[PDB]
Amino acid sequence: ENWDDVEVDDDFTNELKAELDRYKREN
Amino acid sequence: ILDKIFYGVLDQGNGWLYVYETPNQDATYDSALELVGQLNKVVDQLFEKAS
Amino acid sequence: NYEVSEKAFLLTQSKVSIEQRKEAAEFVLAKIKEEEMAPYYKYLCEEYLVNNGQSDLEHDEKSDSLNEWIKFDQELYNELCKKNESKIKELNEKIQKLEEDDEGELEQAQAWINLGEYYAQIGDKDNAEKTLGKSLSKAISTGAKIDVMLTIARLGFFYNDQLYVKEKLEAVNSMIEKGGDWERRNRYKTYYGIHCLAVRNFKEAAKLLVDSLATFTSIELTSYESIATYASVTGLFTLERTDLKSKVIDSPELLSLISTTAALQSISSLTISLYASDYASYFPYLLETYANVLIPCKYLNRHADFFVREMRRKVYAQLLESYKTLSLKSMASAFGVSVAFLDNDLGKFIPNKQLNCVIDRVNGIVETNRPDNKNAQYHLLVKQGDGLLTKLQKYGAAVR
Amino acid sequence: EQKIQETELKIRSKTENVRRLEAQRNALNDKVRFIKDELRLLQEPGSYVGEVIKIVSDKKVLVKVQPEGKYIVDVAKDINVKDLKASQRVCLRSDSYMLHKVLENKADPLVSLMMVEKVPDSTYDMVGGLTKQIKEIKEVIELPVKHPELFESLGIAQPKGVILYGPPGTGKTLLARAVAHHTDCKFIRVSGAELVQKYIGEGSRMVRELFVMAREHAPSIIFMDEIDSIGSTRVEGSGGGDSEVQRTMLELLNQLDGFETSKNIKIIMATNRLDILDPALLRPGRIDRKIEFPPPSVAARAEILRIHSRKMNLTRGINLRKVAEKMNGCSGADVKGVCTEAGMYALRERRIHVTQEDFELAVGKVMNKNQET
Amino acid sequence: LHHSEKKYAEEDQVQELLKVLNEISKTTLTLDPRYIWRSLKDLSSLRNQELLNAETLCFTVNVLYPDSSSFKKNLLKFITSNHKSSVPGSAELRNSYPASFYSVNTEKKTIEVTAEINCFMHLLVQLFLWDSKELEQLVEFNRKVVIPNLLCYYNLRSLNLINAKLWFYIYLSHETLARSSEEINSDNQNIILRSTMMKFLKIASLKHDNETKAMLINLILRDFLNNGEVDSASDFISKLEYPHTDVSSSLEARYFFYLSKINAIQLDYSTANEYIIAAIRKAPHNSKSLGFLQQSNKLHCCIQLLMGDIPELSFFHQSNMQKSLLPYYHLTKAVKLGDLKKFTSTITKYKQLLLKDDTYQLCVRLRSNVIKTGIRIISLTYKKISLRDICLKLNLDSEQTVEYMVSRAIRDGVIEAKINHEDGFIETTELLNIYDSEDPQQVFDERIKFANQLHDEYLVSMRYPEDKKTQQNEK
Amino acid sequence: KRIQSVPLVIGQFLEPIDQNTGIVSSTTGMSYVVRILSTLDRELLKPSMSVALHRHSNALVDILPPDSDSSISVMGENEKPDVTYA
Repeated sequence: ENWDDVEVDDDFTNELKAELDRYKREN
Repeated sequence: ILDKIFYGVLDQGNGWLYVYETPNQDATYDSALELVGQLNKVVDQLFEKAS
Repeated sequence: NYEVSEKAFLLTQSKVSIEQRKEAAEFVLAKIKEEEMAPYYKYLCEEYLVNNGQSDLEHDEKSDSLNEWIKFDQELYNELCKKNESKIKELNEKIQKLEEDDEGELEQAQAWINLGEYYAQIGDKDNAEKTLGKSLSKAISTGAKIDVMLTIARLGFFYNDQLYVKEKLEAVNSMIEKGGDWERRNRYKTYYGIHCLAVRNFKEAAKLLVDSLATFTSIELTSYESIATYASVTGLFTLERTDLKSKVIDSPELLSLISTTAALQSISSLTISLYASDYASYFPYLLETYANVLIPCKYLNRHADFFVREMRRKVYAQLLESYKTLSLKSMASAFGVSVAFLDNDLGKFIPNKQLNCVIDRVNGIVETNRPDNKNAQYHLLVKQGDGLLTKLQKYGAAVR
Repeated sequence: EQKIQETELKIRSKTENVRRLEAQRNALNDKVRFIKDELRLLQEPGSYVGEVIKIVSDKKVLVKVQPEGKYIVDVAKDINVKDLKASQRVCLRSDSYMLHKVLENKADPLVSLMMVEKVPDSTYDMVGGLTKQIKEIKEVIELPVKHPELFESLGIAQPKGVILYGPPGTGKTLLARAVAHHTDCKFIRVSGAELVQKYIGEGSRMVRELFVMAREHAPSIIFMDEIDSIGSTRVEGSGGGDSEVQRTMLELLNQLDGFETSKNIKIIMATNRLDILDPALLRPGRIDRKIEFPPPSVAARAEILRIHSRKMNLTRGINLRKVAEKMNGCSGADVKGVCTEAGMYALRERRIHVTQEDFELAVGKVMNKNQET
Repeated sequence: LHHSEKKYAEEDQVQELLKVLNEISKTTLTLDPRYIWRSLKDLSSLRNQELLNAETLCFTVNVLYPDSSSFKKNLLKFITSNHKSSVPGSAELRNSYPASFYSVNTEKKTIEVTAEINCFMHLLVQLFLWDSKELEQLVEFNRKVVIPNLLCYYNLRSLNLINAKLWFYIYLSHETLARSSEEINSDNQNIILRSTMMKFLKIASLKHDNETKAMLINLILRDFLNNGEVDSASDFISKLEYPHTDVSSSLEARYFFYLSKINAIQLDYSTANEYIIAAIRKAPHNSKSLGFLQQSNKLHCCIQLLMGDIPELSFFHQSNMQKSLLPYYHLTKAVKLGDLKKFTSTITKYKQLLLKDDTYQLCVRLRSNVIKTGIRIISLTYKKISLRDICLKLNLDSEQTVEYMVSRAIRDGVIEAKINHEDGFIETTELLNIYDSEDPQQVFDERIKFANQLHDEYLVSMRYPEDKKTQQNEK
Repeated sequence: KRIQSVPLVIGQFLEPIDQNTGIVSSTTGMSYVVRILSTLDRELLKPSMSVALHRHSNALVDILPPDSDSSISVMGENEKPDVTYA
């Protein structure tokens, strides 16, 4: 009930994780 | 370890190991489960029958 | 009528391909000719906006859409009066003759029940309950009791109402309680957990979904793959790893749902990666689960980001329980994430008091916080004192 | 004058503190009365039970003692010597050997399965389902017992005994409790095994206990065991067991109407044949009626399956009339097994409901299961 | 028409007057009329609108008027009196009866009936003033009367409950006059108001009246917060003259609300956080208490943000009053993330709403709590962290600036960490493992007496009614 | 201590009368009125069961279980068999 419902995040949607698939092949 | 077969935890940084006992706690809060059940019902009957 | 609402739901938000809306448009165009969708057909532009909601030829005249088949024409206008005369006016005079001739009692009640189904075909919810209201007094056995609930159940899926539906289903069960088979009982159970997905009740929605059988198919109310998705996917976010082993990954039913329909990829790809403790490939499985399952489904769009983030919190929690510490190169690198993105994931998890751990910078050692001898006699026990202190003196301070 | 008034206000404040004394005094008096009742009850000389026989003009009454014998005592100050009648249960002190108190008058001898209960739990919906079954019970039982003025207005005697007929597996044992439940009558179970002992005098008085108990408890229903041949509880009497006691038992059965002349006593008996018992039982006062349970015909057995379907869990599409046509002559005992076996396959299916396919396998099983051996 | 309207309401007024008249005559029943006077305020307000204003005109003619002849005419003068049978002596309901205040013995001054009649007369006058919203000359004229009359009369235990409700109307009618218009006569009038409260408070302390002292303290503490004088409020609350026994729950909730605002500016929120919780628990949930619940719920969120803790979001969601809680929701998010520009733009638009409740001055302290909370979030989640890693997150100024802000919170034991300048990273000093220590035991010994606190305030209350129960004859 | 102590005897309960008052039957063949235990009132008092009494004062002690052990018609009973399942 604290830092949960309406505030949300406004990140971690698409563009952040979409880049992570490229990092696996860069190592 | 997640299957509750071997009880223990390792150390990734130093490559060490730790000792972990099976029981994690005792029976304490369980006694409060009977008290919260009576105070959420009988207490409601205390006000209704009096009023 | 759920087949129309399920396909036309893709018209709301599509971030991948437009063809998902074009393929789903074929079901809307095909079913609108057999049964009038006008209340939901107009509700398409009146529900969500700034995608397809700006295209209407009737109420407000504008065109913005990725699908041009949602606009009115002269064919639907003529068929609107034809369905009202043929399916209602023609059959209403025949029932009117039965009321004047006084033929039977229960047979006249079933006439308004059968006619009430035609009001759902033309999309009239006001007269649908009015016809069932006259047959409600003559209803005795479950034959006429469930049929009244069927129209109320259509209010939830067809009209998108999570309020007035679940309130009436509890009243019908309290009147005559039998239950019939599992499918008649799932209508009082499985649908109850569906309405709880809107208000976000967490486990309260999945309580009756796990015990529900996978053979439940209501057709117009719900399909076979619809309940298969709501039961299998929601049960993964609720049940912890202790219940995932003996229920989700091993089931006589759930395993047959994803085997028949390969578009799920939830109870298999996610549970095996959690069981094999391999999180490198576990992350991209969430994208295929979020984009191709969670988004296209109707009632799975309520939570949105509350799905994956709860799994992102529990994916590291399983690793913390198996080791007293953790390395940075095995977490922020080997798992496919980065250093800045991992710090943002776990940065908001700790202050919410969901879990406890220790993060380091110079050493880069992730240490697991354990309750040790604290457990429930440290906080919960102290919190129990004030928890029962207020409620005890609440009714005692007012006397009478 | 305010100095006295302000000081007096403290007395009114301390007045409410005096109220704490009443809470402790009442709690103390409860402990005083408790211990005071103990000291009186710590030493108990003991008192036995006896029955009043006759009265004497000397103001001393004769009381019969079961372990000892007839002994005359002195009446108490609160007990009238003239009000004591025959067979009156009273309390006699064992110390001074004098009358103590007067108990309630009822028959309570040694009880082995003889306990008289009230409204046992049964209903006509479970063991019922036949039209003639309930119809014959009403006129033979409900009419004479509940409304004795019906037969008295016609100048005819009301029926007392009854014999049940039918194929094995009736289930009338559970129906006997439904008779006393819906008619607001007490149930009495009579077992001939517990009423017969080898000790001298037990073969008589134990049956006389049932004879005396039926006098005051007459507004009730009596059910007899060991004679039932109809398949509910099958005994069919005993060769050597009923070869003696029958003269001390069946003789007192007719004494209720002839001697006791007590009404509202319904004797429920059953058998398929009269062999070991008295061939003269067919006379009134013993057997007043013969009821025959209709065999499980097509219309009768179809409604029996509808009984179990209410308490059980069935799915849609099940034809209750078609299943009844698949079996042959299944009594109340066989229908319960077909329903029980139908639920057995549901446990292997991990389902809380019995599918229609389980009934098809249940008919082909129980019918062949009962035929073996 | 008009004649039947005057006699109907007066008969109901005397009927309610004769009930409390006979109860105060024999011994002390005063607890009973206190319950009747609770409903008397609501029953009179609804009755004032019906049958016009003429119910109070014939009531004065019925009884004897010590001061009340000219007060009705002055009250009727502002409304442009319409005279119908207005000559005194038109309606006589006495007719020589003992309960009717027998006239011959009254007019001969051989008995004194004025004690209960005059004190009851001033109560009905103040009710019509607040109902009709009559202001200006009528406010000051009645203040010059009642106050000198209370000093002349000697109030017994039952009589102290009469004027106890009159003090609320004196302070309420004065504040509505000041907010309507400001002048030199309004400031000088409040001077006498503050002087009269101190003189009567000493008299009420001798009689030990629970309702009188409860009404005065609530009105006196509110005057201190308007002028902003802590030294006057700090010494007043140190005496603890407020009885907790027979006072109503509505008067208790108002008492705990004042203590929360006093300790708020004293930088001790430990006790103030409990006072704002007790004010909500003691306040009823009905609609008439919504005015108190609206202001008390707004103060609770301000106390939490000043402690460094962030209140739950469900308080701004599941409640039905969240429409007024919207300005405080944006302050919740700005403190978490530590955004400096978000807090400056939040208080700029809603400054107009924060001026009414005077909570905008408390928002000045929130400017510091934005950074103090952001440091606590990163310090608890990250044990060993470098110096420049914090400036890259919250976009601070330099490394020397963040070094001073972290060392500020360790004074009160907030962060509980240490700063190592040689190695150049901050390490958290909390290893937990306090289960073996005696720190949880200090709370354990307190919670033993907390359960016994409700025990001594209860068992006495069982026998309290039982006296009159057992004294009455039972069937 | 005065209710039970060392001495105890076997008896059979028959019918009660008042609170802490009841009629029982002892093994000596003579029936006496004993004092029912303060705990046993109605719902805990069985209509007919073998109970325990006092030697002299004749007061109720405890309700004995319906033991079937006797010298005639002995039915054997096994306690915790050692045979392994399956």
